[PDB]
Amino acid sequence: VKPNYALKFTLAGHTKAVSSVKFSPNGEWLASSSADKLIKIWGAYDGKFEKTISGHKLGISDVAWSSDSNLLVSASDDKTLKIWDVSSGKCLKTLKGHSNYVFCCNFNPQSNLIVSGSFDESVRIWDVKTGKCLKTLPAHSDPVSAVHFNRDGSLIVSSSYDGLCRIWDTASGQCLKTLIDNPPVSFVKFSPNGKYILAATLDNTLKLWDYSKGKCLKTYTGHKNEKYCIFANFSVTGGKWIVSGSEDNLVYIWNLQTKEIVQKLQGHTDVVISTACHPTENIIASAALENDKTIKLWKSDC
Ligand SMILES: CS(=O)(=O)c1cc(NS(=O)(=O)c2cc(Br)ccc2O)cc(S(F)(F)(F)(F)F)c1
Repeated sequence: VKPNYALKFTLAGHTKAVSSVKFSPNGEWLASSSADKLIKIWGAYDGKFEKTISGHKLGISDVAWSSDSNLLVSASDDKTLKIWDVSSGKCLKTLKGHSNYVFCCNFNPQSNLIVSGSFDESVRIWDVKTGKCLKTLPAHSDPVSAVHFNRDGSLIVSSSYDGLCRIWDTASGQCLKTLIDNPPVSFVKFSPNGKYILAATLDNTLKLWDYSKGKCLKTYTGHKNEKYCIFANFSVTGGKWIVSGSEDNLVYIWNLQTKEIVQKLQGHTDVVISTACHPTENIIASAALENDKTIKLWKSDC
């Protein structure tokens, strides 16, 4: 069994490299962030540009949605995060504390907390309602490349160019596990069931780990990833797929269990820096760097 993803829309508008794309939890919207300091909102099913959200002073590396699809958080080189009301475009809060670029961000499932990681090598946990920093974790010894809450928010996983992945107890901020040769870890996230973590390293390798056992369950290879923080995803709506961008301008799709490449999506004209999987439909969003600057939407039958 193989997917048959086909190009449906090319979304243009960002004026610099795109950095991240995320589908709203209710499936209705795609949000994109860019080095052009802008967030853009697009319709997930017709590709129609909806709006631009501006306010950050420098480029944006990441955006994430609240669970009710009403709020966005953005992480910027201006050392802040911003909480936005998607409906109004208004900045509700500016999260200040990091001493250097904020690279990654995420709400917890409750969406009362935000987790952030920064070039300043720290992970921060923030109160959505007040905008106050609740905890600062001395998480890593190099820039933090990704932060992600597990299925119920009990745990955070972080990745860093220092070569480490770490599991943190959200409530206490204590490091429960450190996964340890150490190529830079450019991305990480929890699996759908919360038992595994998917980590990308800058040696063209994706790895599925049982972090409790410290055992590598799966390895996915064949793509190019030696430089950039490139998101990876679990595709849960049809076939069980792993999806990632690549520095050879392609979208790679692997069979979760067999690790075989089942599809490569051709079309972008620069590094595919970010991919996202729609929560209910077999739809992928892909986004590329500044020779391209577009987002593409792809649809599969399975
Ligand atoms: C038995 S299975 O085929 O259902 C299976 C489920 C998981 N669980 S998971 O990664 O969280 C996950 C991924 C995706 Br995509 C969709 C749903 C989902 O639950 C992991 C594996 S493994 F990859 F660990 F054993 F090596 F093959 C196998």
